This record gives sequence, structure tokens and C-alpha cells, in this order.
Amino acid sequence: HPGFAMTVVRTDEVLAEHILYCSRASTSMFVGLPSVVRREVRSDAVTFEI
Amino acid sequence: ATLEQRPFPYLATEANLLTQIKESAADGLFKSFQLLLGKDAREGSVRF
Amino acid sequence: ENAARLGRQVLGLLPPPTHRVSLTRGPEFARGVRDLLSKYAASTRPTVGSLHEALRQAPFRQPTYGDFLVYSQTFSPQEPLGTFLFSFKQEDNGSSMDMLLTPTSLFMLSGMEAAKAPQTHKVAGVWYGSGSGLADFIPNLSELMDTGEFHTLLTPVGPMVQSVHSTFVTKVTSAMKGVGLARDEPRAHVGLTLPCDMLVDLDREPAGLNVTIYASLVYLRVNQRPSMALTFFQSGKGFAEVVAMIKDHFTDVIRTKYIQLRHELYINRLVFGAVCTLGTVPFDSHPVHQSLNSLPVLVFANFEAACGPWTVFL
Amino acid sequence: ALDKSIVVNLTSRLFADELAALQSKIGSVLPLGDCHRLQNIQALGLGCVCSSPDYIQIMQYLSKCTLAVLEEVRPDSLRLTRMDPSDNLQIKNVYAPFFQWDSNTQLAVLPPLFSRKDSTIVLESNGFDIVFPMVVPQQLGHAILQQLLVYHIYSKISAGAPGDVNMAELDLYTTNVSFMGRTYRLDVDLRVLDDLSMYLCILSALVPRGCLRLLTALVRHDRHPLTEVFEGVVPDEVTRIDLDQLSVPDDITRMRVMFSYLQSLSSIFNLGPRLHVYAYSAETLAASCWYSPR
Amino acid sequence: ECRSTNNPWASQRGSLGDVLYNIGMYSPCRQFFHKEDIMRY
Amino acid sequence: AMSGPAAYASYVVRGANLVTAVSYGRAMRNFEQFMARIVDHPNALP
Amino acid sequence: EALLGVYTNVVEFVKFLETALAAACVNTEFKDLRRMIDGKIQFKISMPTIAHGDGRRPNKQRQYIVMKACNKHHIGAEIELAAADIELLFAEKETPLD
Repeated sequence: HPGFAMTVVRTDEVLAEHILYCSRASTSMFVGLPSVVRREVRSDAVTFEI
Repeated sequence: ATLEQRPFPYLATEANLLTQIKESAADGLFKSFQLLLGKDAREGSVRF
Repeated sequence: ENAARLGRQVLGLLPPPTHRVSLTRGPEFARGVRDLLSKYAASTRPTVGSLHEALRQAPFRQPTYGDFLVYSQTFSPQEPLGTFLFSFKQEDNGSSMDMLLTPTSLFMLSGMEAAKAPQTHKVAGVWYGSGSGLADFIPNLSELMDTGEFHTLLTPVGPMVQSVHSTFVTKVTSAMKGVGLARDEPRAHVGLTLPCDMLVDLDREPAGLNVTIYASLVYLRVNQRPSMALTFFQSGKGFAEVVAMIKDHFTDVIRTKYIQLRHELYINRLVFGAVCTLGTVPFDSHPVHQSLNSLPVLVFANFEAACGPWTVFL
Repeated sequence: ALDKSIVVNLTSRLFADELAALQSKIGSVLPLGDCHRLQNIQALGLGCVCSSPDYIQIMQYLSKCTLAVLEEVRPDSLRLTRMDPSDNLQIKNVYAPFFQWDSNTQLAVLPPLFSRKDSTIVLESNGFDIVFPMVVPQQLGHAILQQLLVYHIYSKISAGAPGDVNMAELDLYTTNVSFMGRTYRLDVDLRVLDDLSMYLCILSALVPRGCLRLLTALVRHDRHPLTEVFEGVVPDEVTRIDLDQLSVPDDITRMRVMFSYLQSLSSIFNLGPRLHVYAYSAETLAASCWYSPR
Repeated sequence: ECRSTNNPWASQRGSLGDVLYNIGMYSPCRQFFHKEDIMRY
Repeated sequence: AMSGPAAYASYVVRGANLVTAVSYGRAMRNFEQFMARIVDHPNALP
Repeated sequence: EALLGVYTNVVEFVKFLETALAAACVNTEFKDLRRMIDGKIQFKISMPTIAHGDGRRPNKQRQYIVMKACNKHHIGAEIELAAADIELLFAEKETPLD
């Protein structure tokens, strides 16, 4: 046993499930009219973007 | 030395005093309508 | 009466309106999807009127934004909106958060003199204490300035657009391609902002639709210890002339380096600088001088950003 | 807005084995002969030039070519997508050997120099063998080559005189590539690099004469002041060359030959068919980017 | 308040715990000794 | 089980016609009904 | 000739307004967010206090006026449609379809 003592620090990760309470009417939401951009045009098929 | 050489020198120094006069962004504009959420729609809901 | 003739040439040369499909009501979603499909099907047929409807399309392009997630200890809350961004990717195994180096932050990692840049040291003395928290993440600010691999790690990105600064972690949005607009719906031209201390302007000479902005990262050694330097340039002279103009600016640095390294001169010491290409500015748009708490900062209008590789010069 | 879809028909259906090998490489940058949309199988891949390979004839070809990306492999045909300048796309990391791309990098498009299993897919339903290029990040893309250029030179000295090269010292420093904190052990059994090593060594003897002959002519009062500094970096033995031992018609043809191996060797490493990735997911392998030629 | 310190070998102003844990990999004990890190928290 | 609205709530434009004729006898009848609610129902006020 | 059995998956579709997360929100149908001033919807706060008298001295009625910011959110979606269906369902000859 040498003359000095010693301390040790270790870390540890934990996956933790959570509970989120939210109160009534806390945030107000809005809605804009979404626009239809078109892209990646082909003779076979058409792709849209919203 | 850019305030004077730019044209309309009297309207330039007057329109660049808005940065001192402005306090809220609805300062010079009038009020016309109200956008409620309903018919009274609350005393606490967002009115436009 | 003649203004009514101009009311037709305007209303016949406008772009077609973008379709608005309501996703909240029911019978207004039916009337909006149908006018996509009844109007696209007449932009495909081989008649003359269906070819008339395919020629009115106006393809304006949009920039490509980056989403960066920075520590607040390495990014100051006081940064002008439009500050340029350098990324740093030395190690990959963490992959948790990102380092973004504004030029007033990279001024502290270099350790370059406050007599070369007089004003921006005082502002970098109040936004950062002693440059420690910027340099706590790199254990090689002495071994990347010897071996000459610091410019290989920076990838330029683009100006600031949006920064939601928090206490611990700052979320920063940039604009990589194109004209830098604010992504939010009142779209404002957030142009690139540089301090007048860093930028060195080079200029009968012709002008195009272009004057580029270059970034030079120059290695040197002050107090017999390695310490780089970074300046910004601005000229529309073509890449063959600017490399000849940068070497005139750094004649007094190449001479006073190799005197200090006269006896010992390792092969890793020979690399000197590197020039990137940050983006273009259209001529007819002069930069506006602007002071911020005081720091003389240029602001550019319509700076559309590009990206070039680092090319070594000496 | 605009059409970019290069439908590659096939004269015969693909095999059940040959179909599933192309199903993996569904995001993949491919060189392609012409820009129009109805093409045959003989127009895609590097098999037009590489199906006994040479380096510079492919590297100069990848700048002048039209690059395109897979999107769909049905049995009877293919379908591609043409890649324009400053055009946003979505590339999948699929290239064997795996190199682990990163976001905010600059991917460069290189010729393949590894084996014929990693590079090409051999099709026998039609008689053509499509060849995939080497899409590696740019900083790793040159360290993977400047070390194998070292390996190709020292494996020719030990063929002529075996007592000069240590094999155990050779494959300890060349076959390991360190980039982004990771070590990639490459696979080497090199007739690809027999154009560079005959251009880089034929330039190796013209430079000590070429920098003394160019300094003895350019001496004057109006000398640029930085060349006084680099007047000392040149060694002692280089500054003892007698330029009188070669004739004046011989010293012309040791510059015009020399200046062509200076530029044409510098041009192929400053080629720009590169593309800037701005998003990358390490487990889905799907990456967004924008192409940028030269 | 009975004693000022459990050990002034790590709690010293010139303690070598500062010397070890102020100056790329992970650092577990850094969160207690680094003075300037504590001001962020 | 709980009960909500069927659709998103839509805004209503009010203040179009201001009708500006407003009289004094009607204003006093409205003001008596306005002040009496603070005694009657302080939380429910028109 | 012989039969062939087909089984199709049944997926429950999500509407935001039906899920009970919307008890923590007010959901307002709106038209045009192009027109709001940046970083500002002001709302005035009035906090009343207790009546006077008999050894009770309040810190008399305080009023904030605090301007808070709307926070933008971006949502992208992609719809792929075959060009055969769009073209056959809309023809110049408006005769009916099989």
C-alpha cells in the first residue's frame, strides 16, 4: 500500500423514457396556404412539392 | 458625406429622421379593421 | 388611352401564379387539386395552344441552406447578421455538434498581432476572454501550423442567415449557394458582412457581371512560435492576376519568415498560404460602410455565394 | 420545370443475377456519352475507354464527359438522371471499397484503380460491362493516389535491383491511409499508373537544369524581390550544373518538352468534376449535394 | 465549516488537477476542475 | 372520451361598417347595462 | 382458370386535429403570414392588486407591455403521380371512360 490514497471518477450513459406534461391552450397555431412547387418532370410520371 | 450627395437632399434628411421618431411599428399607420377569432373570441386571444 | 395598352403587356408577361391548395377545408381541397391536374394536362399535349402554355414558365432558382448546431462558448451572441462561416472537421467519431469559425473568432486561434489588425482585436477581446474556449477543442494549434494542414480542414460555407442563440447551444443557419435570403417568409437580403480591417481591396479596367471575394490563409511565425494570418481580398481581375497581386502584399512576410527559419528548414515548413473563392458580387453594387459596437463593417448587397477548393500559393 | 431523364433501353432482358447487382448501386454517378435521352447500353460507364486501363486518358475523359445518376432499374431497361451544373441531387454512398463520406465535404470524381470486382459489373445478357468511377472525398482522393504513386515507383526499383527497397518498410507506410481520424487499408496485388510514373520521372531530371537555366537568363536590376529569397532553397549540387555541355538546339527541346509535362501533369490534378455535399446520413448512406464543373 | 478542505491536493489554486485537466478524445474529470467551464454552467 | 371542434378555427372580419350615427339615448341604455354587470357577473362581461 | 389471393395492408391515417395533442394548442385557420411585422405580436398585461387600507400597503398596479416573436416552421412533402392517370382523366374529347 503506497502512502497516498486516490479517488476515481466514472461516467455512465442511460437511455431514459420521459413524460411530457403540457397545459391547455399554451401555444397558438397558425396555418398558411401551402404552395405546390413542381419538380423532376418526366414522360413516365410527375413529382410535386408542398 | 452620403446624406447630401444622394439626390432629393431635403426629403433625404427628413425621411432619415424616422429612426428617431419611430417607437412602435404601427406608429404612422391608421387602424381600419379587426380580425377576431370568432364574434367576441376572447379578451385573451390574439386579435389582429 | 396609351396606358391601357401597357396594362396588357404587363398582364401578359407576368409569371403564372403559384397554385394554393388549402389543406384545412374539405371541399376547397377538391377544387384546388383539380386545377393542378386540369392545367398540367394541357401543358403536355402537342397542339399549339398547349405549347403556348409551356413557354410562360419562369424558372427562378432558390438557395440551398445549411443547418448547423454550435456550442455557444465558440460562437458569440454579438455577431453581425451576415458574418462568414468556416467549418472545421478534424475528428469524426463524436459527430455531436459542429464548430463554426467566424473571422473575428479565427483571429483568436491564430494569435496574430493587434498592430496588423488594430480595431478587430478590441472587439475580439470583449466577445471572447482569452481565446481559450475557442481553442479548448483543438489540441493541434501548434501542430497544424507546422505541418501546414489547417487550410485542408476548413470548408467555407456562407454568410449567417438565422441564429437562435441559447445559453448553451447555438443553432445557426447559413446560405451556401445563391443570393443569401432569410429563409423566413419576410425574405430580406441578408448580405455578407466583413469588417473593413480584414478586407484588402485591390483596385481603365473593364468590369463584368462579377467581382469575386477571395480568402487567403497565410502561415507565419510570430515570437518564434507558429501563428497564421487570414485576410480577405476583392478584385475582378481574373485568377492569373490576383495570385500575382497577393504575392506583392506578402513580400515582407515571406522575407521575414525564411530569415527566422534560415538554419532549420524542414520540408513541412515550406507550405505558405492558400486562396479560396468565397463568392461573387455584381458590379453596380458598392458596399456600404457600417459601424457596430465601434467596428467598421462593410455590407454587400446581392452577394451570391460559391465555393472553391484551397489552392496553395507561394 | 425541365426534363432530365435518360432512358437507357436494352435489347434483351437482364438476368436474375445481373438485375440484383444493379439494384444495389441505385444512387451512383455515371459518365455517359451524350446528353439526349434515348440511348443504348454502350453509352454508359467507363467501359468505352477502360474495358488494359490508362490513367490520364480516363481522367481527362471525366472532365469532358456528361455525368448522370441512376434512379431506377426495371428488368427490360434502365433509367438515369442527367446532372447539370449547380444542380441539386441526392447521391447514395454505394462505392466499393467503402470510404465513409462526411457532410460539408467536397467529393471528387476519380477513375477506378482497384480490382475488377469493386469497379465494374459484368453483364452477359448484352455483351457489355459497365464501369463505375471512383467517387472519393477530394483530400482523401489524392492521398489514396500519391501513396500508390509511391508504391508504383519503388516496386520498379526492386524489380531492377532488389537490394535497394525494403518490402517490410514499403507496405507499412503506403498501404495505410489516414484521413478524418480513420485508417483505410487499401487493396493492392499497377498498369493504371504507368502513365504518371513515366511523366513524373521524365520531369524529375529536367527541373534541376530548368530552374538554373531560367535563373541565369532572368538576372537584372528589375528582378522581382521574392526570387532573391528562393535563390537559396535550391541545393548546392543543382547550382554546379554546366549548361554549356548541351547544345543550343538541345536546350530548346528540354524546355518545350519540360513545360508540357509541367502543365499536363498539373492540369489533371486541378480537374474539377467535383460536387459539394451539404447533408449526409451515416446509416442511410443518402447524401444531398450540388454538382459543380471545373 | 469544521475544515476548509478535504484535500488541497486537488483543491489548490495551483493544484495539479488543474494542470492535468485543463488542456482529441473524452475528458471525464474536466467538468469539475476547469474554472472557466464552471462560468458557462 | 373528450370533445373538440371539427375544423380549425377561422378568423372573422369585423369593423367593416362602423355605423357612425350612434345616439345618446342608446348610449346611456348601453352604459347602464355595462356598469351593472360588475355587480352581477364580473367574469362574464359583453 | 384458378383464383389468386390478394391481401392489402390497412394503415390508420393521422389527422392532427383528432389526436389529443391539440388540447395543448389553439388551432387557428389563417390565410396569409406574408403580412406580419417581424418578431412582434405585442400583448399588454394588467395585473390587479388588493384594495387599500388598514395596514396593507401594496406595490400598486404594474403593467407590462411585452413584444414576443412568432417562430416559423418549415414542412416539406412530396407527391408522385403517374402521368397516365392525369392524362386519361382529362382529355379534349370529353366522351366517357370505360
